[PDB]
Amino acid sequence: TPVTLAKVIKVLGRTGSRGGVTQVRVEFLEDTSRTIVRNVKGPVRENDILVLMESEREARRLR
Amino acid sequence: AVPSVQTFGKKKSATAVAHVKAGKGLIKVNGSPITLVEPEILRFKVYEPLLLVGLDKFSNIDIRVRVTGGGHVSQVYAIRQAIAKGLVAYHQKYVDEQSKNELKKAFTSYDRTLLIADSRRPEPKKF
Amino acid sequence: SNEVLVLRGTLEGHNGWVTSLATSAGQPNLLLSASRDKTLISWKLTGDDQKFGVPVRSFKGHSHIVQDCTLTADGAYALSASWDKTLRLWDVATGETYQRFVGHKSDVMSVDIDKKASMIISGSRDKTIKVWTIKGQCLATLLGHNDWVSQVRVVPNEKADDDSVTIISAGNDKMVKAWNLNQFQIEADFIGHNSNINTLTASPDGTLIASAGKDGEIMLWNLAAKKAMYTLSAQDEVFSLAFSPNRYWLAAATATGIKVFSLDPQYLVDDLRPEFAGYSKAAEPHAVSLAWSADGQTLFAGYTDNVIRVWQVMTAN
Amino acid sequence: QCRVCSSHTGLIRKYGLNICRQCFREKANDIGFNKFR
Amino acid sequence: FTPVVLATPIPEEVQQAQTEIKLFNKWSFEEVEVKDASLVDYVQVRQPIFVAHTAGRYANKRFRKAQCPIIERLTNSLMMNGRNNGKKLKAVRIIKHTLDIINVLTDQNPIQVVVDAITNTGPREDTTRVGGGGAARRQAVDVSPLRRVNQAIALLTIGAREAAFRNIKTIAETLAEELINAAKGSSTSYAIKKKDELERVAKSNR
Amino acid sequence: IIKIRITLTSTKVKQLENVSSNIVKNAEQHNLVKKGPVRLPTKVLKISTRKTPNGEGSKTWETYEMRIHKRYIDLEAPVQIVKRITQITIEPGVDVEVVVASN
RNA sequence: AAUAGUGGUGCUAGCAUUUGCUGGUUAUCCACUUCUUAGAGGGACUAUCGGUUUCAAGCCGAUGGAAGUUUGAGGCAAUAACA
Repeated sequence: TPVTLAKVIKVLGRTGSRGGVTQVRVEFLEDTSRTIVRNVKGPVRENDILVLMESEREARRLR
Repeated sequence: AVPSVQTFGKKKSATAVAHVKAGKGLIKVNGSPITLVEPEILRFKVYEPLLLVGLDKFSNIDIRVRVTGGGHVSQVYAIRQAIAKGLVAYHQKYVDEQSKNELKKAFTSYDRTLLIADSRRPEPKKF
Repeated sequence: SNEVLVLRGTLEGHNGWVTSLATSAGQPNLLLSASRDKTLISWKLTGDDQKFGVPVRSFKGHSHIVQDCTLTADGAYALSASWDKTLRLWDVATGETYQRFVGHKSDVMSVDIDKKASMIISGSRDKTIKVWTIKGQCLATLLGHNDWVSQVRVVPNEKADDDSVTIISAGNDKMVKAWNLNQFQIEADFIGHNSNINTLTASPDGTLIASAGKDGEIMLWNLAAKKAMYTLSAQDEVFSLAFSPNRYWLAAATATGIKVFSLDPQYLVDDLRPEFAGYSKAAEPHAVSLAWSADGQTLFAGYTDNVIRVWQVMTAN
Repeated sequence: QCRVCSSHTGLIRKYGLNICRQCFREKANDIGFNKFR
Repeated sequence: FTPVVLATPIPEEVQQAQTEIKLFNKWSFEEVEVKDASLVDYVQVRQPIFVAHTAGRYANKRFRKAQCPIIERLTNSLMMNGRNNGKKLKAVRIIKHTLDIINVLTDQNPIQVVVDAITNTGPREDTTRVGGGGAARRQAVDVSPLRRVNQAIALLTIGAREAAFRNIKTIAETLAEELINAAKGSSTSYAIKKKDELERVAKSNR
Repeated sequence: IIKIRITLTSTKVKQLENVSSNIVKNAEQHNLVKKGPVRLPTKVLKISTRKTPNGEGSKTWETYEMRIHKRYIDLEAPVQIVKRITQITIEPGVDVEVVVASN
């Protein structure tokens, strides 16, 4: 299966109608030069492992 | 005369005084052996101070504890507060400190609330 | 050739800061140690360059910071001066103290014992000086200062007990006064320190009196001429002091390390400066109390992070 | 009894003082009751 | 191993391997098993346990929440409605009557059958919990791992209540078959077949 | 020359440690046998009453308090020693009692 | 501290008995305050280190600590049309 093994680097801020989701900076482990953001929902901190499917199609920002 | 000390342990207004004496080794919970406490599921919570250091240091001891107060659940927590801190008074009056700290480190590595009781009292309502 | 001091051990038995260590003249195998954390700890000097073994006793009897501990030459008893107006007469075997004291209004700051074992002097932070019996009775209060007091010292009477005992005090009014016991009187007024006097010790001969305060003004005094021979500027803050018992080396415990001098001439042998880890460099730990051997061949140093290190006086190569 | 201030009900029968509670709030000081918590 | 005696007549069977580094009265913690890279950090609290009951202080900062044991967590979730709020002693009776009925069902480690089970049931994708501002839509989103474990365990639990509501079978009979169903990827249990269809429409919406 | 017992149950705690001090003062200047002032658990009074004269408005209440402290001393003395000193330790708000119970 | 409690000395019953573990109560008497109650004081200040920020006010971790969410909860505090 196409796994996407990811590691959060920097936290940026909550965004949303309620701020229920958070935009962070995440890194890919298998390619350590992948600077990309991700709209992760939940309590987040440094140094987490992020399962993921759609490796490219992601909203860079929200209203 | 005999080496003898007193400790006590509390949880949620439930006290448990302890009398330490020296002898073949009898552990008396309010006039009964310790292997008969009625919350049968929590029977091993009282075994935890004994089953951390080995069954060795007790052919020279005698333990009589008695409790008041609390419910049927807190008194299980109260007895193992006074018992576990009851053993160190030998080793802080008679036996040396290197023997003291090795089990001091052994207890508080496993349970901070085996030595220090909790601090979570209740609260008044609609006032 | 010279006294180099290599690291010989490390003690970890406290969680305050140490306040006074104490060695026995008779027994060379133990160390009395007091600290800020309301504890008294007596050690076992297991000579080993990996550690020193056993803190053989603990003494749970007080309620606040203790300041200075003293004992006998052979190691028979022990005394303690904690901040809550309390003085305790300890044994050395069991832990059982004898009698508490009701005599002051402040922190009892410094005490001392005569070698004849009859009187115990006490200077406390309520600008008064008190003397006590062996059973612990009041004899006479003593006034004269107007600021606090830090250290009081009895003279080493090495002249075969020729009725010569006198008490020298480290006040807080930039003042160093000398107090007789046999006639109960002021003896000499020492003038010259410009700030808060921090520590004073005299020579092991009882002849050369050193005094040094907050500015780092090591002002030497004599026992009889009582003059300002040496006025050393330690250019720092010094906390406590150190005299080699057998040799003629006088040392000081500054906040910036550990400095040592010879009597004559002026030999800055070493700076005893230990090593730490993990610090922004405005945060290096430093010692406040230090002590010699019974033969001046080992030196102890307790620090703020509860480490007590030891060295040995071997010759320089 | 009806003591004073349009009350014969809500009397404080406890502690044997028998005061209409409308006329207790203004008399509870000099009896020696005071609120603290 | 050398059963010493006291003036208390102590039974030997609480001293055989319990004085040895095996801790729990019937199982151990040598069996460490990592399946996902997310679970490597916090779920298997490497500490001993005997009864799975203590007064944890984890509810006053959201990451001390992680350090409580897994077995303690599942018992906490058994207080479900206005009949079992506070019957913790009832719950631990249920749980210690379930590992026995696990291992007699042709397997090797009763604590293993749940730690692999939550690997499947941590939902890798998600919807969003927003309408969208009139257009009640569902946009691109993913889940934090510490949030992932929370809903992972809880949906396994709630299926067992109606599985044991009003039918002859007991709770321990439900929790047996549910977790071994949850142990593999079968989607035959309600503990699985409601998290799956969440993820399938999440493969649509985004 | 009889064992006696004194009680004092007052409500001004500052004006009960002056009285209990001068009780043990003049007894010890005559050095009688005594046992120290045993201090009992205090008693509090309370009455909840809602805070409106009429009834029209939101609802929470008051709570009033009154504190009673009580301590007592046992004593033995010749009667001429005690019958004078119990008449010079008066103070308003303070109650004094003598009990000579020797059953 | 017989208007709380244990610790013995006893009178005293069991006692597997055999050293022993449970009892015995007014007054058998003495010695005790840890638990208990109430006076007098003490103790925490965000302490000490690591990050972060105009390096400021502060906010996050950390180990110690009975206690580190204003330490937990209350009491007390007047501008106004409910005639």
